[PDB]
Order: sequence, then structure tokens, then C-alpha cells
Amino acid sequence: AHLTRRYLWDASVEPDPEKIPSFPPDLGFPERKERVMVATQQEMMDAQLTLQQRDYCAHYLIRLLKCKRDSFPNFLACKHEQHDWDYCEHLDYVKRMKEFERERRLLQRKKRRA
Amino acid sequence: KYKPAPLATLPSTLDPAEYDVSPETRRAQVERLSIRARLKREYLLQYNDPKRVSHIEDPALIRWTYARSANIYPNFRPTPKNSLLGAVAGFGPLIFWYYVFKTDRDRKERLIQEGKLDRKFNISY
Amino acid sequence: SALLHSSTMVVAGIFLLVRFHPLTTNNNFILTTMLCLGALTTLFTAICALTQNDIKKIIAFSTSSQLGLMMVTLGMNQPHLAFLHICTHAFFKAMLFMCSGSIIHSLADEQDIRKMGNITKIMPFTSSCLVIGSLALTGMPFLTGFYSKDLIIEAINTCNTNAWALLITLIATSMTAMYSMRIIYFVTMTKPRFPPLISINENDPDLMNPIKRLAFGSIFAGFVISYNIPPTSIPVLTMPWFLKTTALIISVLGFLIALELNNLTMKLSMNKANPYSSFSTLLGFFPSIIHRITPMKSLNLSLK
Amino acid sequence: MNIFTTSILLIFILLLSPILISMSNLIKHINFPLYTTTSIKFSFIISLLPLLMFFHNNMEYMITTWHWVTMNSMELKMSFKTDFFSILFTSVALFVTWSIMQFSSWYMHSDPNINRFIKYLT
Amino acid sequence: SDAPPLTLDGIKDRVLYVLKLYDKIDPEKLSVNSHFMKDLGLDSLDQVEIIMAMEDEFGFEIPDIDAEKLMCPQEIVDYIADKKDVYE
Amino acid sequence: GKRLFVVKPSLYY
Amino acid sequence: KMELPDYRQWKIEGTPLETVQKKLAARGLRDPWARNEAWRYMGGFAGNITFPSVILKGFKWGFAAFVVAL
Amino acid sequence: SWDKDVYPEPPSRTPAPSPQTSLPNPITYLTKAYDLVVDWPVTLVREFIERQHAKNRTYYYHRQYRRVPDITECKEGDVLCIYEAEMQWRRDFKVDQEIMNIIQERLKACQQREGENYQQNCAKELEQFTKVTKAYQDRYLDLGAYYSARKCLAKQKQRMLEERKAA
Amino acid sequence: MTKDMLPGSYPRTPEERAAAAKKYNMRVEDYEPYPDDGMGYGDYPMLPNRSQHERDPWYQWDHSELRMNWGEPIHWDLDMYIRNRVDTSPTPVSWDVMCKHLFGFVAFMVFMFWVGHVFPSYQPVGPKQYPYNNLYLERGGDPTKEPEPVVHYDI
Amino acid sequence: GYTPDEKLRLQQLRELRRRWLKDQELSPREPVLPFKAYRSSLFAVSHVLIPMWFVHYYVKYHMATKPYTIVSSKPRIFPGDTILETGEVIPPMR
Amino acid sequence: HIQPRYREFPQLTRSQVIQGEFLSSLMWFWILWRFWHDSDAVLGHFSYPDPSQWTDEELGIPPD
Amino acid sequence: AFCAPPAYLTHQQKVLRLYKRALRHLESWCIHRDKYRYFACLMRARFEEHKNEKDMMRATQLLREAEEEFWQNQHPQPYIFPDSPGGTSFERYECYKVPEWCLDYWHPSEKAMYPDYFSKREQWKKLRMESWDREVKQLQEETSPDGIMTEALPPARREGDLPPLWWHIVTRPRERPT
Amino acid sequence: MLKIILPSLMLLPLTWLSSPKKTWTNVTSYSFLISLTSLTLLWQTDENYKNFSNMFSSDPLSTPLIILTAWLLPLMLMASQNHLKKDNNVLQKLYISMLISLQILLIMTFSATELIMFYILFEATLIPTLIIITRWGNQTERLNAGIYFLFYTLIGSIPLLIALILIQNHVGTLNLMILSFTTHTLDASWSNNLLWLACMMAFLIKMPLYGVHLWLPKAHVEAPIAGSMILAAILLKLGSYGMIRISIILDPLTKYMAYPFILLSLWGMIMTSSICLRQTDLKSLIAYSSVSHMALVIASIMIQTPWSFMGATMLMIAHGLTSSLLFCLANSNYERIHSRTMIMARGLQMVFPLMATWWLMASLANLALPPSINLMGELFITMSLFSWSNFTIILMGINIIITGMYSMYMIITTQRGKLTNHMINLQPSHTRELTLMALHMIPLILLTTSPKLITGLTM
Repeated sequence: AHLTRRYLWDASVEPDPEKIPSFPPDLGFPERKERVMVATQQEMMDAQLTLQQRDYCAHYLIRLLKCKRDSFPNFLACKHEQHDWDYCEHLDYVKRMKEFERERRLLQRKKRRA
Repeated sequence: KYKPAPLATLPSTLDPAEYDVSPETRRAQVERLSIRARLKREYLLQYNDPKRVSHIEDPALIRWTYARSANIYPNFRPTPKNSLLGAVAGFGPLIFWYYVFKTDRDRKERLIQEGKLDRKFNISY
Repeated sequence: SALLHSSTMVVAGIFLLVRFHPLTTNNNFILTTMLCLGALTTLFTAICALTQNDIKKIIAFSTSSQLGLMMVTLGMNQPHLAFLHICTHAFFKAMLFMCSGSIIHSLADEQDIRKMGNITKIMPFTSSCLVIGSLALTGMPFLTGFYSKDLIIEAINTCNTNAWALLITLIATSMTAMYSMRIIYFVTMTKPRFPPLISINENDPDLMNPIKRLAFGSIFAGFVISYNIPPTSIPVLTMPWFLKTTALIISVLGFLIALELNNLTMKLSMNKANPYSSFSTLLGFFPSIIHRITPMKSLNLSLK
Repeated sequence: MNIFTTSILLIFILLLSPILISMSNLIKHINFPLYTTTSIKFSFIISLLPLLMFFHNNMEYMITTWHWVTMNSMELKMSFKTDFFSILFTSVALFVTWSIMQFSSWYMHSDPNINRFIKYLT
Repeated sequence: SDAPPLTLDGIKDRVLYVLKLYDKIDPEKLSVNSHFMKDLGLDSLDQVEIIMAMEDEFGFEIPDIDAEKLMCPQEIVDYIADKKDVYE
Repeated sequence: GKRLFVVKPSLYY
Repeated sequence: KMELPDYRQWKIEGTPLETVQKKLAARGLRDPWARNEAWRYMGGFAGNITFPSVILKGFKWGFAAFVVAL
Repeated sequence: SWDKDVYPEPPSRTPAPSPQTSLPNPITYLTKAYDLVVDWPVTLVREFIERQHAKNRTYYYHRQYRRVPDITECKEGDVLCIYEAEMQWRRDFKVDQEIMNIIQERLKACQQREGENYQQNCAKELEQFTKVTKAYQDRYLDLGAYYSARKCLAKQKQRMLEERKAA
Repeated sequence: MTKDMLPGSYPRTPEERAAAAKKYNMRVEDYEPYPDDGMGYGDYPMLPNRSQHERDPWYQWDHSELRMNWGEPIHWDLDMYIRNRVDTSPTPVSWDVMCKHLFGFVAFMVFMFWVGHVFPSYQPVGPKQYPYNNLYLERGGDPTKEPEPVVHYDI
Repeated sequence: GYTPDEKLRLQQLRELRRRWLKDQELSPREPVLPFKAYRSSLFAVSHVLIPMWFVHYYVKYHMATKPYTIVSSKPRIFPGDTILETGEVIPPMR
Repeated sequence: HIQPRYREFPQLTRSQVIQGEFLSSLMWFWILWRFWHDSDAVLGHFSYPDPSQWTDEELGIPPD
Repeated sequence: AFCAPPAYLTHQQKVLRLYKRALRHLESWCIHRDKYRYFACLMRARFEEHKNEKDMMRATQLLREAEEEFWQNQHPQPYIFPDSPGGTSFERYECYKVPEWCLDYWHPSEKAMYPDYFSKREQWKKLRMESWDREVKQLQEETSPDGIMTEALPPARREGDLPPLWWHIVTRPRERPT
Repeated sequence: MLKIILPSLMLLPLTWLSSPKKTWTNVTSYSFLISLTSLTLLWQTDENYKNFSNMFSSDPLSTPLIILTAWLLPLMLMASQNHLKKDNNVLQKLYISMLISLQILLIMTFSATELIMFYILFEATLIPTLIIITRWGNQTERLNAGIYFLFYTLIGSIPLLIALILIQNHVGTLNLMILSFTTHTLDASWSNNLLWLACMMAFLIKMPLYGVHLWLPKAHVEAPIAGSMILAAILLKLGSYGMIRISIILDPLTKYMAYPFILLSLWGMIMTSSICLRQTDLKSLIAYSSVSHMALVIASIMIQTPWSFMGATMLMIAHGLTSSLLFCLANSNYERIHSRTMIMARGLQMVFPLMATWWLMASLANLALPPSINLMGELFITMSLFSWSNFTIILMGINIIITGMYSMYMIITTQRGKLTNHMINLQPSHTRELTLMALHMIPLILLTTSPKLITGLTM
């Protein structure tokens, strides 16, 4: 594993999580589109989400809480929006793992150029 | 083996002095049983006397209360070890917490008069 | 000891910082301090009940290990998940205490587990409620204990905890499965050991109904709280599958390891008084050493 | 808003009721374990109401009933913040104490001081 | 508690019931007024083993200072009766 | 099952 | 009074105490309380239980999962 | 009673329910039953109480205090002017403490009505609170237990000498 | 009681040592007092420092919580050595190997938590991305002042 | 063994203890003293309803008429709802 | 009440034995019902994305 | 408890005390009864060396070796009883244990609440006051004038009289009250 | 004020001119009416302090002390009744006369416009307390205890007279509000430092802290119950009213002369709480408990925070009612067993159910319960001393640890336990003693309910 490797292997080719992203985002990519937030600041502020929950995928969290409020007290029937919000949190986690593996391949590029 | 301690003592069944005993030690145990029998018969006679209406005046408990209360200063002798250890235990942490309190308050007064310490929301001091 | 020292009093130390969620978050040293100290509590009170002997003492170490695991998640900064562990933990832990008291009042205050047995053929209601309470303590799926403790183990695997805290909390929850196997093996299982006058009285509905109420709570409460409560933290479900079912893996592994350990005492062999069993049986020596060397120095300084 | 306040002080009043009975001379006349488990059962039945309306609408309340005493700038207003922690733990604690009073009415049958025992638990 | 109180004849039948289950006791020889040393001819271990039988039979602890002195079923019945404090 | 007398201090005072 | 059972119904055989007594007699001794402690292994109590029979208790009636919710 | 100039609460902006499920919500049914059982005799008891209060209705007045010359205008040695200025300063100190209580109540009510996202609409209340705590720490901080108009005047003269030295 | 049966002074002579032994109802040869260090003990007899847990439990006592007899000499540290307070009962395992075991467990666990603090055991994942210049409008700041622009891109 | 000097004392004392416990038995005349859920409905009237009347009178007319003491958290406003108080609609999500 | 037996089985009542049997039967019914309705305890999501087989062009190629 | 300890424990008393501590710390260790009976007859295969030892110095040496073996292989938590000291219910029922002098301080309303029992307690007190003046005279003539006095009290030598020192034994409260 | 002072002075012919059967009922009923007419001082509708005459003034800090004097008089005259059931009539009326005269001059000391009137009626307490202690004390050492009390307080109070006459001949009138308002700052001079020590040493002896704490346990184990309640519950804190009222002269010097008395206070309260863990005499244990609870307010008035003064005054009336209830319980146990050793009388809850409840409430107000005024005063003193220095809270934390340990040590020793059964003479609890501790505790419950009255001088 990565945790298995960075203890008692080389830490130059293996990233540390506190300096992520260490590289500027301009190298490797010609352009990057920003993650355009579907839920805006006014709808998020009026929906009153906690600052831990205000991620890049609160667009389905607001729909989850709206369907839970409009489907009270049939809380068993609000699992589809929980599945969609967990899929969007899985997409945020695959973007985080993608920037992790892009950081480790860019450090491999740094150690190949050096 | 089992090492002894002042706080975890040797039991008398594991004690080596219970296994090499002498007839003078056995006579001491017989006299200890005899004095416990005399004190138990006096206590049980005062327990089961129906003419008694008051409590049991315990002379050894009165002796222990008198020894812990009003015998210590009549049995004082001023020794240098008692004088030095009492002077340390009665003076030492006053100079120690004097140095702690004066160092912390000199630090606090210096930081207030220099402006580094800020009382942001400190209304009731 | 069932309402006080199992359910409501002991979780107040968690409840102070679950109330103090917005001050705990911006400080990072006290998160690691409470994480390490709750993890050390979880190891010590899961290794104390490995060979413990009084039944209320075993479930006391069970609630102390669960309290340390709530402090692990509180220092991991999911205090809503710590409170989910409180509100799911209280039902099965008070059920295990009430089942132990039902055995105590049916066997006339016999608290050592080495003179009680065969409870699944003597008292079937108390044994069925004991296996649903101990199984919700162990963490079989979709009980009241799974809907906290599985998400607890997912947060343990996914956040920036210590590696020794990872190893020590997974080892202590394997030991939680081992002490649950100790209660099941030495209370509900084996050929009996009670005193021969068998006076059995659980046919009172005053005894039958509240254990049914805590069993219906322990079968229907973790789902209803974890479904009715809105998403109040971030649950991440994308982990590797060797790290996703690892709570069930170490629970069945602790069950099989404690089965192969406890089945050796049925066999005719010699028992060894090793210092590991002295550490486990004699409560880790902390009351002996602290509760004699602190009052001796304190009262000796007080007198002299 | 109005029902959400008086349900939580009705929980506190119904918990204060077996202490209020036990001062008087009714304690030698009513079935106090059955009275206390009926009081904590009706307190849990009352306590399922803020559980259900917090599950519906998710409103966290700050209830300062008695302005106790004011010192300099500090006021010491007696207050009852009921939220995700307090509403859920009052419902779970009242359900488990309903279980404990119904268990203790059988388990403490040999002890003749069960009124003092249940007064201490209340 | 839910345990019934113990009669003298029930305590005598329980003590005789454990005492006839020992291997070196003839049950036709065994009466309630027979001495363990000189009337059934038992050894020093067997008296304290009868004491362990009463320990795991009646669920209470007999001290060894009484248990050395106890030597016959009639006063082991009377000692167990006077320790559990039964009126007959 | 005849009731035994419980011994108890004077609760009248 | 209480109707005590008779002592003749507690034999040694059919118990693990029989196995203990025959291994102990192969050593060359005898067990004096083997007829006394045979009530824990002889009678209704004879027959050890298994971990399906304590944890999977009621699984044959708990396998009533219904697909009829249409 | 309630006055919006000293206690400004924003009005409630609760949404319409609009339940999508066919199952009716028990909270609105139980609160209609709760209103029809409980709230109507309670408001009839309050209507009887307000009818009796309007029958035996009286008035009480807020006490007004005339301003005396303060301790900067009074003379040391003249004890009576010093006592009048000292009690004027003690009345102003009591009303300053309850003004700090008013801003503290405003801060608590704004934080509770803003909830977890409290910063964006509590910035103005926290600015008002940090202004009044800066004013109170300039006014009556470290005065001692025996706070006086003379000691507050000495603190104010110390700060104005510090500002005169800085300027 | 009188001044003779009340305690006083120190036994300097063996006849007053025997008189103090018959005062305290103890044996003459067992009468070992405290040493004359001027600490105010005096003629009080030094018993061995064993707590009341170590006495015989099954023997019926005159003072039942104290496990003492009437007229038996009460220890100077009896309030120290009462059954609520510190026991000097014999442990199953000795004190030095007990202290080595407990302090070895504490020091090994503190050093292992330092090892776990040195290697902080991270999942292969980046930081949690937060939008809108990393919530600087919602963290608490001036809205008239422009926030520092951080931009979280796609991959 | 048992000496007969202790055995005579223990026999007479055990006979006296049996006499004392049979004397501590109580006589049958000795202590002299001077529907389905109807009590549940009576408790639901006399200890649920009338303290709800008292505490509801407290909450509505001694508490909520004094300010900043029953402060609600703001209920959650979602894209698609219409607040009844000022009649405005929220714009929908993107 | 019970008539407590000596050295044998107590006469176990049908209320106690069907009460415990139906409680454990309802517990395994709840376990099998929820395990049939969602197997997310073992499943979770579809799979975790292992970073070893990520293609470099959708990862973003490092230059040269 | 009801008898008295001697001045010294004898060699047979210490050997049987080691047998009692061995056969309870076994079944503290060997939990199942098959292992308890096999290891208990192994303890009989260990007593058989101590049967005909004749020196008594070697018997006390074997006593020291077996006691050191017992303290080395003893259970850290031994088997305890509900009625034993250090146990689950050691003096648990002390709420009942209020002695018979406290019934003298009852009010006459509570004394008329129990008519026949207080008349029989008056009969027991009359038996006390008519037995004590011959009980205290019996101890001063059965007291030996020699320097050895035992702990065990003498019985009723005179016919028709009670044993000396009887009230504190006969009016203890019951150990299992309710 | 004179409607409280002068009918208390007219209680003397009520004692001396009535029948000896009826002295106790007339004096207790009319002294409860003295407390009812001494509730009239709570009419502060403004921060203007009540000055009824040029002789006497009412202060907001002095008014719970003045209701505690007028409330403590019938609580002493209840408790002296079975204490004096065997003494004759003229000694009984002399005891009632000395108690009433102590109440009169304590009312007159707490109502002081002028500090030399305060000194006259401050040293006028030293005669009747000595009359109570050294005549009606039940042990040998009451002569030594009276000499200790009298000479500790007089060797404190002589330089108080020196510094008061020096301050008066320096600046003019010793009236408290005159010398509050017209006064000036004191220069940092060594003669002013000796003036500080001279005017503070009387109150530094009267409130027991180390060096000079030792007269209190001798004059509490050799006192009767009325002398012990007065010396534990208001007459010890008469010097604390003086330590409050002196410091307004001389506030600039306290911020560097404060440190040895706070030091001696804090280490004295740790060591006296440590003393109470191993004590034989229960009255001595409550006496050294009063030494620790007085060392707290010695630190609290040696700092001049207003927060400290509120926590100080709350600790004054909480300590007075709690220590008076605890000493009354110790007198009840002394009345039952005719000794004061805690070890010899255990298990008393088995024969006294409601006296166990009053023991529980007194020692569980000594251990500072949170809605009670004990933790209210100690928490405000903790706030003020943490404002003074951030490293001081471990010392008072160690003190609160050992005060919990000695309070529940006294509960577990003398209330719970095996019930020592060698006492026939444990007669059941009197209606006098039960209503005496009820009239102790129910003012503490109502003072918990309304703490606006107890806020002291400074808010």
C-alpha cells in the first residue's frame, strides 16, 4: 500500500498529504475547467448546511433534505436521494484520489527529470 | 518468590517466622490469647449486663484520641532533623509558589503594559 | 449499575464535547490527545475483560471500552457519530446488565461466571435477550450496534488517526468480540455449574416486558435513528473492500480465536498462571498500585 | 414553537412529580414503583413528540425559563438548549429508564426501602 | 429472595443426600448421629471434603475454624441451620 | 409462609 | 418438605465424569464425588450444546423472509 | 414587554410543508388536537385574567433621574457633590452593565436564530458586541472592587494622557 | 480516665516500659514503642503496619468495621488503615514486578502513540475540497474585502 | 473434634435461637392498622393534561411575552418552496 | 409458584420459551430482511477505484 | 465464626487450611467440573506424600514448599461466595441488621401496633434479668486462677439455668432476612 | 436599625423577668420575631446605601450577615436547651443573656457608620464568647482554648487600634462612606506598609489562615454548641466584614502586599483539607474545614476584584449556614454518645433515617453542590483568582479534591457502615434537633432559590 510504502521506502517519490497539491495545477494540463457549483450560496445558506457538509456535492444533499422533509414520515422512501448523494460524494472522492495519483505521478516525473 | 513491600506486606502464612517458632514464641501466643480472652470477657460482660444503659467507654479508643490530639506537643523534643524538615515543609512551597505567582504575574503585567496580551472579550475580570 | 454505570452517567464525558463540537474542531492537538487516550482506554478495558470473572465487571469493561471508542471518534471529529454510538449503545448495554441481573436474582447473587452455566436451556428468554444484546455489542449486520460501529470503523479507516491507534482499536474490538464470546461461552454455553437448588422465576411479566422493550429497541432503533436523522457529517463509503468489511472480519475472527482459546479449557490439561493472565485477571494492576501508593503518600504526608 | 417548549418542560415536570409525591404522606398509600414507571412511560410518550417534530423540521431551541440572578454582566438564565443531542438523548434515556423502573419493580422486591431507592433513581 | 426457606428435615435430607453420594460411605452405616473419625473411620481430608461439599451445595462459606470442629452430620445440620437462621 | 417480624427503628419520631 | 430425587439415579456412565474417572483409574486412583457431580452431566442436562444452537437459535423460524411484498 | 428597537428579531421565514407522501404527518394532526384540547382553555383563562386586569387596571411609572454635575465639575473636599456624582456614576454603571447584558442577549438570539451558519448574519452583531466590549474595557476594566467615579476618572485620565503622549 | 492510664512521655526505664505495656493491655516483651525522634509519638506502642483487611475476617470482632477488639491497642494510623481507605493486603503478584509491568505498559503505550504521531497513517486521498474561495464568506470575514482566490479545478 | 463442653453450650444456645426465631414469628392478627387502564386514563388527565395547561400558560403568557427567550433555529429553506409570510418563491436549483 | 425442583430441569413455561424463541426468530428475520433489502454492509459502493490501472490521459499526462 | 481461634495454628490445621485454599483456588482455575475432579484427585496424588511424614521439620519444609507453590500458582481473582468476605454480598443486608435494644425506643403507638410480640419480648427481658445474676456468678467460679484463659465460654453447668453470655449470640439479626 | 437593635436589648428582661419554665419559649419566639423584623433591611430599590442614623448604616454586603446574626440567635437558643437541661435557672438565664448580648453587639457591629465603633463592638465580642466557652465547655482544655482565642484576637486587634487612631489623626473622620469618598491614594512608604500590616493583622487572625489559625480548633472542640456556632458562623466573619471595609482606605498597597497572605491562605487551605482527612474529633474536622473555607475568602479579599467580593459574600453566608448545620450535627452525635470521636460511632443511618438526610445535605453542601451558594461562591472566587494569575487553579483544585474527600469521609465514617451495636443510649432524634437543622437548611434552599440578596457590596 501507499502507507506501507512510505514507511521504510523512499519518501521523495511518495507524497505527503499535508502539502497537496504541491505542484501548481498549470503543469501537465493545457487547461482545467473549474468544478462549477450547482448549489449556489443563497440556496445553500437558506438550506442551512453545516460547513463540514458544504462540499462540492451539496446539490444532492439539498435534494436529499428536501425529499426527506416532503416525505416525512416515510423515511424508508428517501434512500434514492441518499444513494445519489453518496454517488456524488464518491465522485468527489474519485476526484480526490485522482489528484492524489496525479500528484504521485508528477513526483515520479520530477524524480525522472532530476 | 513473592517479594515483600511496606504497602503489600508478607502474609503470615507465607511468612518465614511462622515456620521456625520457639516455645517462648508459643508462650507469647498463649499470653496474647490470654490477654485477648481477658479483654473479650470484660467487654462481653459489659455488653450483656442489662443494668448498663449507656455506651461502652473504650479506654484504648480514648487513649488513641488523646494521643492523636493532646500528647504531641507535651512529647515534643526539638531535634535538628525535625526542625529542618518542618522548616522545609512549612516554608519551601511558599517561596516556590511565590516564585510561580510572581513570575506569572510579572509576565502578565509586562504583556499588558506592552500591549502583547489582548483582553478581547473580557468584561468581568 | 444498569441505568447509571452502563447507559446514561458514563456517556456524559462524551456528551460534554459532543455538546462542544464547534470548539473541538479548530484545535488539532486535543483531537489527537483524546484519540490516543480513548484508544488506550479501549485496549485496557478490552484486555481487562479477556479473563475477567464477575459478570457485571465484564459488562462494565464492555461499556468502558465502548466509551473509549466514543472518545476515539470524538477525537477523530465525528462527534455526531459518537453520539450515534451513545444512542445505539445504551439499549444493548442496559439489556446485558439487566440480563446479568436476571441471572443474579435467579441464582441468588452468584456473580462469578465459574458457577453459572447452561442458561440457554434453563432461562431461554434471558439467554435470547443476552445473545441479541451481546451480538449488538459484537456488531452483526443491521442490528443497533452495526449502524453506529460499522460507520465508526469506516471513519477509523478513513481519517487521519494514528497507525498505533488503528492497530490498537482494531485489536481492542477483536477483544470486544472475545469478551462477548466469554459471556456467551461461560454463561449461556457449557454443562451447568450453579448450586443444586434451582429456583427459577422469570414468568413475571414485570420482568418479561422491559427486556422485551429493550430488545425491540435493540432490533428496531439503530435503523430508525440512522434513517430518521439527517446527514449531519460526511459519510464516505468509497473504501477498499478489504477495509470496508473489516469490522465483521475481525468480529468473526475474534469469535473464532476466542472459540479455539476457550474450547481448550474443556480439554483435560494444565492451566498456566502467566503474567499476561495476571494482567488481564487482576485489572491491569492500576487499582492496586494507584489506590495504595496515592493514599499512603497522601495520608502519610497528611499525618507526618 | 409553543408545543416544542412545553413538551420538554412537561418532561421535566413529570420527572419532578415522583419526588413531589414522595415528600407527602401519599408514599405509604400508592404503588410507587408502578406509579414511577407509569410516570416515566408517560414522560417517554410525551418525549416522542419533540423527537418526531425534530425528525420532521430540524429546529434547535434555546429555552431560558427562569432568569435566576444577574451578576455584573453575567446573567445566569436557566436554559434548555434542545437539539440533535438533547432531544435524542432525552428520548433514549426516558425509554431506558422506563425499562429500568419496570425491571427494578421486580428486582428490588425483597428490599423494603424501594420508595427511597426509586426516589433516588428519579 | 425467590429462594424458599429451608426446613430442618429438608436440610437433614440434603446433608444426608450429599453424604450418601461420597464413595467411601456405606449408606446403611450412615446415620445422622455418626462420628467421622471413630464411627465411620474417615481421614483428615475427608472431613474438609465434606465441608467443600456443603460449600458447593448450600452456596455459602463455612470458615475453617468451625470446619475443623465439625465432625458429624447432626451438628453440621445444626451449624448450617444456625448460620442460615431458620426457626425450626 | 408465615411472615417474620422485620426489626426496624422507631419511625414515629 | 421437598421431594428429593433418589441417589440410585445418578450413576457414572454416560457422562464426561465417566471419562475422567476411567482415565484417573488408568492412572490408579478413584474419584469420590463422581456420583455426586453427575447431575450436571446426567439426566435432562446430558448433551452439550453448539454455537449454532445458542447464536442461531430460532433461525429455522427466522427464515420466514417474505418476497410477497409486491 | 417586547420592543423591536432594542430586541430586533427578523420575522420567521418558515417554508410551506407540501407533503409529497400520501401518509399524513402526525405532528400537524397532533398539534391541531393539542390546540383544540389545551390552548383554547388556556387562552380563555388568559382572557379572564386580562379582563380582570383591565377591570382593576392601574399604571406604574419608570423612574427618571435628573443629571447632577459630575465629578469633573465637583470639587475634592466637597463631600456632597462627590457623593451625588458617585451615585450618578453608579446609576450609569448599572445601566452600562445592563446595556452590556442587552448586547449579550442580542448576540445569543442572533446566534441561535442563525444556527450553524452563524457568521454571515452575525458579523454585524459581533461588530456591535466587539465595539461595546472595547468601550467597556476602556470604561470599567481593572477598577477594583471599590469602583468609584474618582477611580474611573483616574483610568480615563490615564488613557487620555496615553493618547496625548501618542498624539 | 486519669493521667496514669492516659498516655504520656517515653519509656526510658524497663519498669515504666512494663507499666506502659500494662497501660496499653499489650505484652511486655512485645512493647516496642516508636523511636524517640521528638515527633510527638512518645509512649504509644508501634504495631506492625498492616491494615485491617489483613486480619481474620471470619472471627467475630468487638468493633466490626474496624476488625478490632475492645482494649486492644488501636494503631496510630487506624484512620489511614480502615477498610474504606488503603489496604495493605497481600497481592497475588509482588510489588516490584507489578510496578515494572504497569510502568512498562504505560511507557510502551506512550512511546507507541509517539510512533503513531510520527507516522500519521493517511489514506491515499487529498484534502477535502471546499468551494467559493474555500468558504471565506462563510468562515467569518469582511464581505467588502475581496477574498483570496483559491480555485479547486476538476482533476 | 468437638469437645462436649462446647457441644452442651452450642446445643442449649441453638435451642434458644430456635425459640427466639419462633418467638420472632408474627401472629396472624398482629399488624393492626387504622379497571383496565382507567388509572392510566386518570393519570393522562391528572398528571399530563393539567401540567400541560399550567406549563402552556407559563410558556405562552409569562415566557413568550418576554423577549429573546424562546428563539428558534431558522427552519431550512429549499429551492422550490414558498414562504407564506411574504409570499415569495425561491428560484430553483441549477 | 414454581415448585423449584432439585437436580433436574425446571418445568419451563411455554410463554418464556416461545417468548425467547420468537424474539430470536424476529432478530434473525430482521437480519435476513435487511440483508436481502440492502447488502451495502459488504457492498458499499460498486468498487473502490484502484489508482494502478488509471490511464494517464484521463489522469492528466505529465509532460515529456 | 461461632467457635474461637486458638493461640496458635497447629500443623494439621495449617495443612488442612492449605487443602482448603488449594481446593478453592482449584475450581477458581479449572472452571469445568470434569477438570475440577481430575485435578482434585491429582491433588490427592499430591497429598499422599504428606501422609506418614515423621520428622515434622521435613513436614514443615514440605508445608513451606507447598505454600510457595500455592502462592506462585494461585488465582489472581479467587473463587468467592455471596456469603463470604470479599464477596458479592458480604454484609449486604445490613439495612435489616438493627438490634434488639432499638425496639425499646419505639413509640407506644408502634408498640400497640404489635401487641403479643412485645409481651413476649417482655418475657425474654424478664428471663434476662432473672438469669444474669446467676450468669455473672458462674464465670467468676469457672474462671481458672492460672495464667492461661481460653476464649471459649463455659456452658450451663447448673440445671435449669441458661448458658453464660447468651444474649449477643441469640439476638443477632438473620443473615438472609427477606 | 434601632427597631432591630433595641427590642433585642429588651430581650434581657424577657430572659430575667419570666418564669424559668417559659424562658426558652418566650426568648426563642421573640427572637424569631427579631429575625422577622430584621428582614426589613432588604428595601434597597436603589444603589444608595441605607443610612438610618449617624450611628448605624445598612450595607448590601452587611445585610445577609445581619439576617444571619438575627437568624443565628434562635438557632443557638434551640441547641442550648438539652445542653442546659440539668443546669440551674440563673446559669441558664445567664447563658441566654450572654447569647442575646452577643447578638445585640453583633447586630451593632454589622451596622457601623464609623470604624472605631466597629472596633469597640468588634472587641466587645471577646467577653461573652469567652463566658460561653470557658464556663460551659465540657473538657479540660477550655481554659487554654479561651486564653488562645482571647490572646490571638487581642494581639491582632491592638495594632488595629494603633492603625485606626493613626489613620484618624492623619485624615479626619473614620466614617466609612466619608473615608470612602474624600480619601486619597497612599504613597509607597514603609510606614504605610506597617500601617497595612497593623490594620490587617486583626482580621488576618480572626479569619484562620496559617501562622495564626490555631485558636479556632481549640475554641471549637472546647466550646459549647452556641459558642461553636457563633465562632463558626458569624463571629469569625465579623473580621471579614472588617477586612472588606478597611481595604477602601488603602487599595494601592494591596496589589504588592497581598502576596504572602494569598500564599499562606492557599497552602493553608491545602494543608487543612489534608488535616481533615485524618482527624479523630468530628468537631475538630469541621473546625479545620472552617479554616480552609476561611482561607479561601482570605485570598478573595486580599484580591480586590468585584467578582471576588461577590464570591466572598456568597462563601460567607454559605459557609456560615453549612458549618452551623455541621456543628449542630456534631453536637447531636455528642449528645447521643457523650464523645466526639468519629471512629467510635459509626453506622448511624440504620437508626436515624432523616438525620442521615440532614447529614447528607450538610456535608453535601460542604462538598460544594452546584445550585448551592458554596459552589456559587467558590466558582466566583476561582474566576477572580484565575483573573489574578493563571497558575493558581491547581492549588484550589487540589483543595476541592480533598474537600470532597473529607466531606464524604465524614459521611462514610459516621453515617454509613456496620452499625456499632454496643450503644443502647442512641435515643432517636428530637423534634428540636430535626426542626433545628430544618431551619438551618431551608434558608440555604431559599437562598439558593433567590441569590439576588447575597450579591454583596460590589454588584
